[PDB]
Amino acid sequence: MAAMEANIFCTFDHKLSIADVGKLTKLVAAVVPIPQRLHLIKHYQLGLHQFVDHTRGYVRLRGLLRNMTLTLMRRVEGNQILLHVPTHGLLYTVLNTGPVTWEKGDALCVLPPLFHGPLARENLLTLGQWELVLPWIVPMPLALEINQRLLIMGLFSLDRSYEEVKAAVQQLQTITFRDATFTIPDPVIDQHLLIDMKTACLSMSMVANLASELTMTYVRKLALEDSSMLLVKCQELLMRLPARPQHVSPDDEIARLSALFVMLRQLDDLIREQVVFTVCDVSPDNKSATCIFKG
Amino acid sequence: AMEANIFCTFDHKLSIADVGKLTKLVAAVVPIPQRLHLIKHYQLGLHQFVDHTRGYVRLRGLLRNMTLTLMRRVEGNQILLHVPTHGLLYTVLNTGPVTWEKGDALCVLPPLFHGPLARENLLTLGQWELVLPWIVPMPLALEINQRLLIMGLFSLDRSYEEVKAAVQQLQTITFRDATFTIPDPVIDQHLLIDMKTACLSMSMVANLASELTMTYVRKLALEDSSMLLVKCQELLMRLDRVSPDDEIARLSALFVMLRQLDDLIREQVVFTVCDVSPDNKSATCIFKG
Amino acid sequence: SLLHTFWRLPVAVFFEPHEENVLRCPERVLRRLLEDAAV
Repeated sequence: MAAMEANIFCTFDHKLSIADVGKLTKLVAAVVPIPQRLHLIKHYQLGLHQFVDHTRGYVRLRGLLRNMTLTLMRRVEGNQILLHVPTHGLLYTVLNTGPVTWEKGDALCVLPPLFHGPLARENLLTLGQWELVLPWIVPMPLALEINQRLLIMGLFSLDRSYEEVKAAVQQLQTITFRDATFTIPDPVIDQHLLIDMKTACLSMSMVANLASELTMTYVRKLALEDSSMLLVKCQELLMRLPARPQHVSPDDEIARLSALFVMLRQLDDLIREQVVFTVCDVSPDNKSATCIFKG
Repeated sequence: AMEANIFCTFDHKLSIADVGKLTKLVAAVVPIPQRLHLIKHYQLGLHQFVDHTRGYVRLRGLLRNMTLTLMRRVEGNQILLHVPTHGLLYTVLNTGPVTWEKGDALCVLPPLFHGPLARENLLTLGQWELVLPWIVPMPLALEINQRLLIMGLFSLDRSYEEVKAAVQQLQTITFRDATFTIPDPVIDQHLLIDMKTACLSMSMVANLASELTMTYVRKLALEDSSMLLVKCQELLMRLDRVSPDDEIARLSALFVMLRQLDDLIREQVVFTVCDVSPDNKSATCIFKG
Repeated sequence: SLLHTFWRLPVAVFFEPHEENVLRCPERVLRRLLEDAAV
């Protein structure tokens, strides 16, 4: 097999009206995902709508789009779309699709669209029961909050009644990152989320094991004399019970906190996906931004 | 054709001795807040962020997302900074304390000595003072961050003698021809706030993890299909030898107190060495960002 | 009469027949073998 092609020509087979190509001209210099990386792929491989299931497992779609190969759209014309799968380190522009305004310095990520369906009115290229579903480009606070709330929703589904989870979703499904409301779609127990729950369980037990006596008694030696409002918020989430400590040794605590660091790294990959796009400078309408780490 | 550089002006008057001092740093690492194309001379280094009540860990937070660059050429009224790209090789000066070798993983680190310092002979102006982050090998950066977190974890009980022995034997680091010592985070028995937040979040994720996992494996012990959960709670039964709103707030606090520790539990290697020039003051490091 | 094992919490197994099987006669076969060793 020959090399990977950086230039990928797409092709529609059905007829196109003028309104569809006009609606597609706004999608120039934006992200579409493809699994193929061939040269003359058809439009069936273009985008997420070959993957929508009945279950709509968002963690599974997140993993499948993590495994997907990204590209940027370039110079749409009559029934051709040139796709530029980019190399690690160069610099060109992207284009937001989700309703998140962007600032500078904050890295971006790729997420499948939340609340996807006729409830949110996305009129994206409906033809031959094939839509064009683009992944949202969200900054890392939104991605971390989504993955964090999916993990707590996977944790909460044990031994509590259905009424308690339905009373917790009205407190938990709301996200108001940067003056816009975001709802988490359909929390359900699939296989991937319980696999991630197994990894989180092992990591939380091991970081419970690898703590010393000083990390145990730090807040109990700090909350006795200091009165900070952060300590007011952090004191109440523990139990009840000067004071000379028993033993101390730094040449053991070096490797002990090294292992606590490697366990915190092994818990951190359950929420952070990867850095996918870093933003350099935005436009004064925030609808387009030049970006480094292109692909 | 020219190269995609950053011009930098100097608003204060320049003298020939200061330009002669500046031209020693030909290929030196320099940080930049945002990659514009005409910057003032108040944005060359970390002296815009040197503060009294805040200390090292805030500088580590600002440096990890700072857009660093390399100087290229010094001349009248303009300083040409070169923005490095991922996947090219660049000469970089060793302004740090330690010599490098072929293959060391290199990352940025703020200077341990503040504005008050007796050993610096740098670019000095009426108020402006050029500082420069060192590039140490990544084992040294891990050791410095780790030892500083440990001796900042004892910022509360320095009255005892054995903890004074522990800090004063933890005040120093041991590397290759390095009897280099790092100063104390405690200054006159009050702690800078962000170091307190770092060790507080460390102890908070430790105590939350040591408290809630037993209740959760009690709730998890009914779905046991793999051989990991039984030894996972055998550990918890070995260690000793609830309203839903509180544990929901506890779990969200667990993940946010973890999420505020990404600057400490990980950091990315910036440069890596292709070779070391003789007398060990320069190296041609391929960028990796 | 009952033994003393170290790992206090018991383990779920893959049940490999590639490994050794684990004493898999129930209480009916135990009581029957008690009668057969008796008579």
